[PDB]
Order: sequence, then C-alpha cells, then structure tokens
Amino acid sequence: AVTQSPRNKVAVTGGKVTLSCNQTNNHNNMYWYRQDTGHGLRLIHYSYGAGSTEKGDIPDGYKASRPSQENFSLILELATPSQTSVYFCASGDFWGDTLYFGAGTRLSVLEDLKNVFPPEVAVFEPSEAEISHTQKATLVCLATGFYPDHVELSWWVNGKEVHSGVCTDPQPLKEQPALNDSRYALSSRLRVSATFWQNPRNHFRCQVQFYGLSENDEWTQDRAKPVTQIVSAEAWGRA
Amino acid sequence: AIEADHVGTYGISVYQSPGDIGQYTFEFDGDELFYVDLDKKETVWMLPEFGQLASFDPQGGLQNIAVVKHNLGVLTKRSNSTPATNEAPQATVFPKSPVLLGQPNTLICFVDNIFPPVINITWLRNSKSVAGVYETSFFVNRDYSFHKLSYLTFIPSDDDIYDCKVEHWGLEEPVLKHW
Amino acid sequence: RVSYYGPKTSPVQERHFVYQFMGECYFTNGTQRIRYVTRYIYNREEYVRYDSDVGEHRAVTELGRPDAEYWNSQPEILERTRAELDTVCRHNYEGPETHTSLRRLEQPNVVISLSRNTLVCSVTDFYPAKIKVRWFRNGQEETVGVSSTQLIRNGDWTFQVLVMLEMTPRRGEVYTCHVEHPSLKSPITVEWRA
Amino acid sequence: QVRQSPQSLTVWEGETAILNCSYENSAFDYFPWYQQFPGEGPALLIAIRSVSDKKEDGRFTIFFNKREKKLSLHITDSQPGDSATYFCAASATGANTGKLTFGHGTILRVHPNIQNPDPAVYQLRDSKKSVCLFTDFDSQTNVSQSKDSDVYITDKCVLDMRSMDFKSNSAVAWSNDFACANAFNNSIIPEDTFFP
Repeated sequence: AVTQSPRNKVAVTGGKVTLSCNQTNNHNNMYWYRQDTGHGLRLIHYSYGAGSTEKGDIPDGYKASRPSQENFSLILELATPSQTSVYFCASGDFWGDTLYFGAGTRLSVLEDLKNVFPPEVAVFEPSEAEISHTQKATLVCLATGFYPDHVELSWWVNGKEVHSGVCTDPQPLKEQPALNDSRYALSSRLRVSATFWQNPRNHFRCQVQFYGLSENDEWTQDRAKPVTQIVSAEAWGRA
Repeated sequence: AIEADHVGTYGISVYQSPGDIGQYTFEFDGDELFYVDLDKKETVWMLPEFGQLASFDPQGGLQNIAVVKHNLGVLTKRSNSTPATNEAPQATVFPKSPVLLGQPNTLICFVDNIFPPVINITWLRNSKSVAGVYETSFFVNRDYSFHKLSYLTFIPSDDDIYDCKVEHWGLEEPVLKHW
Repeated sequence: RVSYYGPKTSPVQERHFVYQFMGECYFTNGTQRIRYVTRYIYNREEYVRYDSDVGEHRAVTELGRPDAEYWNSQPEILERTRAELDTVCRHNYEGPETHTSLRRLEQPNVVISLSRNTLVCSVTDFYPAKIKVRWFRNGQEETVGVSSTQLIRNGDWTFQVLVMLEMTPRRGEVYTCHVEHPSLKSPITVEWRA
Repeated sequence: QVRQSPQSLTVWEGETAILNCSYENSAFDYFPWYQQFPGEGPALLIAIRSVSDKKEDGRFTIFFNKREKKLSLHITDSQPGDSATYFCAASATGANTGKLTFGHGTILRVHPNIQNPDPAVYQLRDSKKSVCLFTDFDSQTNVSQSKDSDVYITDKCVLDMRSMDFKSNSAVAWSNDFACANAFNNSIIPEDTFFP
C-alpha cells in the first residue's frame, strides 16, 4: 500500500514541513497532489525514479525528493497559509493505467498557534418522549470549540467501538462563520433500542481524537498545550 | 537489413552507468529531428522551423530514460556484471565545401565506432585549442556503435594547419587527425 | 499542432554498462506497408526485439529469453507494442512527419567551377536525396570521364553532391550541368562558356 | 482542461445517477474515473478508452462520445454507499507523460429510501447547553442552516441500525432562549411533525 506521514500536522508560517510518503507496491512513478474545494486535484510534484524529480503544475513553494524507489517526500521550506490543504501521495507503474493514492494528510499552516484549541465533548441523553414514542433512544454527542477541524469521532458502547446506529456529520460547522480563526463543532448520533438504554449497566462513550501540537513544539500561554489527545464524554443507562 | 522508402528511427534511448549519462533522440531518414535535453527537460529541435511546425513532450523521453535505467540495472545484475567492450574510434577530417582561401567554411570531423557513448573531441588549429564549433548528438550505427560529428566554422588561410583530437577510453593516448 | 509520439520502452522484471533501445518504423508506399521493429541492446548486443512481421517478442541471445517470454505473457505490454505500429509509426508519419520532414523541399545550388583539365559541377543544399546530375558538352550527354561523389549528408537536413568532368576547354565550347530534383518544377541548367 | 457537470448531484436510492464529463484536447484517449469517499484517498473506479464508446461494470457504465468529446458515467440503482465524489481524469497516453489531468469532480449524495417515517423534534438533557434533535424525517425534506447566528443547525444524517430494520435521518441544533419548537422554523419541516 501507500502510506503517507504524518496524516495530520499543524505548522506555523515560516517553518519547515516535510511530508513523507512510502509505497510498498514496487512502483516507480510517484506523485504529490493536493486537494482544495473548487480546484479539484492539482499535481504538485512527481518522480519517475530514484534521484530525479519532475515539476508538477504547482511547484511553487514545494520541493520534492525521491531518495529511494519507495519514498517520495514533499518539502515546504517556508510554509504559508495558502499551503494549508489536504495533501495526497500516489504511485503507479511505468505506463501504468491505475494510480494508487494514499490515505491523506490534513496540513494546517497557521500564523499563530494560539488558535489551536482541543475540543470539549458532551453527551446528551435521549428524550423520554422519543423512547415513549418510538421505543428507541438517540444519544447525541457534541465536540465544540476546536481548531482546526482535525478530529475523528467514535462511539464506544460497553468498551467496544460501535458503528451500527451511528452517524457523524460529514464536515464540522463554524461557531462564527465570519472570523477566519473561527473554531469548529461536530455533532454525532448513536441510536440504540429503548430496552438497551434502560439497562443502567450499559455505558455509552463518545471519544474525540484531536490532532494538534506535538511534544517537540513550544507553548507560551497560561493554559495547557493543545497536544494531540483523546477527549471523551460518557453516560449510563436509566430507568 | 530491411528495405523501405522512409525509415523513422523513433525513441532512440541510451543510458550508461556509472555516471548517469543518457540521451533521447528522434531521427528521420538519417537526420536527427530533435533530442530531449535531459538536464533542462526540454526538446531541442535540430531545425527550429520543425520545432515551430510540430511538438514533442519531453516528459515521454524522461520516463523512457527512467525505464531504460531500470532495465540497465536488471540486465547489469543478470549478466554477472559483464562490463562493456571499448571500441577504437576512427576519425576523418574534411571541409564542407571544397577548400578556397578566405571563403567561410565548415571543417567537419566525423568520428565513428564510438562505444561507450563518452567522447571528448577537441579542435586544434595552429596546434592550439580552438572553439563557434558545434557538436552533435550520438547517431546510432547498425552495429550499435556510435558516430559523432564535430564541425568548426573557420576561414581557411595558408598559415595554419589543423588536427582533430579524440579522447576516448578505447584509446591508450589521444589520437590526432591532421589537415 | 501535431505531436511526436515515441514508443513505450517496456520494463524488465573502470567498468561501464550500456543499455540502448530504439523503435524503427519502415514505410513503403506511404502507409500501404508499415513495418515496426523495437530493439533492446545491452553492451552493443541486441538481446530482445519485437518484429511486427513476427508479432511477438523474440530473444536474440540468452539474456533475452526472460524478458521476451515475460513481455509475451502480459497482454497489456504485448498488444500495446503491437499497437505502436499505429500509435507511433502510422501516427508520426501521417501527422508530424507530413507537416515537417515530408514537407521539406530545398532546391539545390548548382555551381560550375574549373579547378586548374577538370570542370566541377557542385550541387549543394537540397532535400530530399533523390537527384540526377548529367553533363553536356555542346549539347550532348557526356558519360565518359564523368566521376561523381557519393551523396553527402551535411547534417542539417541538406545534401550535397559533386560531379567532376574531365575535359579540355576549346574556345567556343558550351558545357552545361543538368540537374533534376523533386524540389524543382523544371530542371536546372547551369552553363559554362569555355 | 476537463470539465464536469453538475458540480454536485443528489439522487434517491434506486434511481440512476448521470455524472457528466467533457474534455477539450482531442489527443486524450484514456479516461479513468476515480472515486473518493470522505476521509479517504481516491481510488480508480472505472476507466474507458477512446476505442470503445461504452464500458460496463455491473452498476457502473461509462458512455464515451469521441465526436462531441463528451463522457457520461451512469450509476444504476444507486445505493447510499455511492455518496462520494467522482473525479473524471483524462490523459493523452501517446505522450508517455505520466501526468493525469483531473476534472474538479462532482459530489454525489444518494438519498436513502425511507419506507415508514415519523418525523419529530425532541429535546435532550445535558447530563454530567440545550440541544434539539430532529429525527425520523423523510429524505425529501431539506434542513437549512439557522436564520441568525448563535444557533448551530447541522446537516441531515443517515443512521442505520443493523439488527432491526433501520434507516432514519436526523439533524442536531443547539445554542445558548432557543428551545426546540422554534429551532427549525427556518427550514421546511413536514406539516405532520411531532413536538412533545
């Protein structure tokens, strides 16, 4: 497969950002694209093999590197907020007809780290009216006030991650659709049978994986450093 | 070999390692149409007029050279690293048009049986190195050796003789070709 | 415009090591008969080739058997190489060559001179290569003492031939050099009064 | 360039999605359609070559028009698992470039066929803010964002309880003097909705 690294990253303007890509398919062509809304997929750099790099449609700001047949690296020597985007690595065979894209890398280039806030997670227990109108119970989870939208939301029932009866919004919402540093919120829904929610042995858990700063940065504010962390909220059954 | 009216020799690739030296060219009826400058990643047309009449995306040459580098690695291993045989080159000098005092002319030095495609062809007018010269890409021969042509725009005067200096690995010491 | 397509070098599965590849397209009667031949050379030694008259990668030496058998096995490679008789040869001829090499017509520069006796009729700077050069002496085709050079390829898409006549200038004679060429609506007659 | 219409499409479960592509450069001969799911890289879905006008792969079908330089991907009997973006790429393979030039993609949303709706708006308790949950409405309705700020109305969502049945839509609204009867007043709610 094709695994990029890291899959989430936050970096201040003017710092160096090295996006790595590894590919275990014995391919030779490797590509670094980026995705932006309204502009589709735009090729930044690509390489035919070890030692050579080729200039894509948007080489400005970026510098590729192919030290190996497996590894293809983007380099951002002077990061800019216009390079905040989702970067995608790919690989193909000579004359190949299929591209093999990587998972993704959400990159946030920011002028100030002070806008990096972890989320606040709160579970809302289902209404008695829904239980006594449908014989179903919908818990709703809220992760609020986080920046940037580098979160991943999962439900844990009785210690095991569930998917049946789960849905999360496609993309977060801005708490103030006016400020350029507006933090986000995200809402999810887990619906269980009424008889399952009324057994107070069962605990339902909302986990929010927040991707933020790293152990190798510097934090110069009065509050805690918004490192990459789990933030969860829990609830139990009732009568 | 095969008999035909026209012979396009499309996609001539050469790679040689160590040194990472390649060459990607197109020919038609014996003449070079263009080559792909591999460092500038650009199609240098022999005739500029042609370059204005057609086009060739140099990236195709770049990928084909990548493939050929790969095949060279594999076949290098597969033959127990059988190296390349050096070939004694053969140089001849002559002028473009018949010789004539003070008439601007081109002194052609045609070197054949070149292998591997690494040659250093120097011009020596009054036994002193000269260079308006122009040298051409390597043309492939039927025996997969190479011939390379170095021209020299000059004005003939009776004072100074001429010799082509050829430096190659198939040559113990360099070889001089008078005129 | 029109674009030049190359063949796709199919990929294989002090000292120096040389690898070469080339795709040769042989046309007769335009495209009425095309023949396509790709050659894979290791150290001046052709080891694999695809000959369209055969229709399949054949090994030329023992080093070619792995790669010939391989490129035969995978149809994505084989049928693509076979197609390169239409996607490379037929394409390049009917397109970019028609607009360049097959449109080039350079008329020749015919010039009679006298070296010392021997007249030299120089025909320079023409394309393509078909050309006839005949001497006349007072209007009669001379084929004796006439020695022509071979066709000389200058290297800038222009040819040049020299045709020497042996003669003896008698006052009043009229030598002519008669040159026919496909870039010439009418032939060229250059005369030399003795 | 490669241009895709429409910029986003919405279809009901069972119907046929028709995603359209069009290219300018007539040297293009290989047209791979890539598909991308949220949070994932795109992967080759289905590709066609200029030689054949139509390529079939079960539910998916590419229709190719060399004359008008136009393509059309058909997805028949679309499942809600087809909701995703579809990029239409093209390449002149004869150039031996390796560069693919992509279209901007069309965004596909497949509405789940609900068979028994009972739309309702409930209020939920903070435990441990005021949130209103709008569930069980048919996919036909459209949840629109709040009229004014301070109120957070999220987009529709599809929930599937595997065990029994179960497809059901839902949207969440919350604020911080808001209540639930007036939450989705600024959206077209079905006339027979429940307000406990």
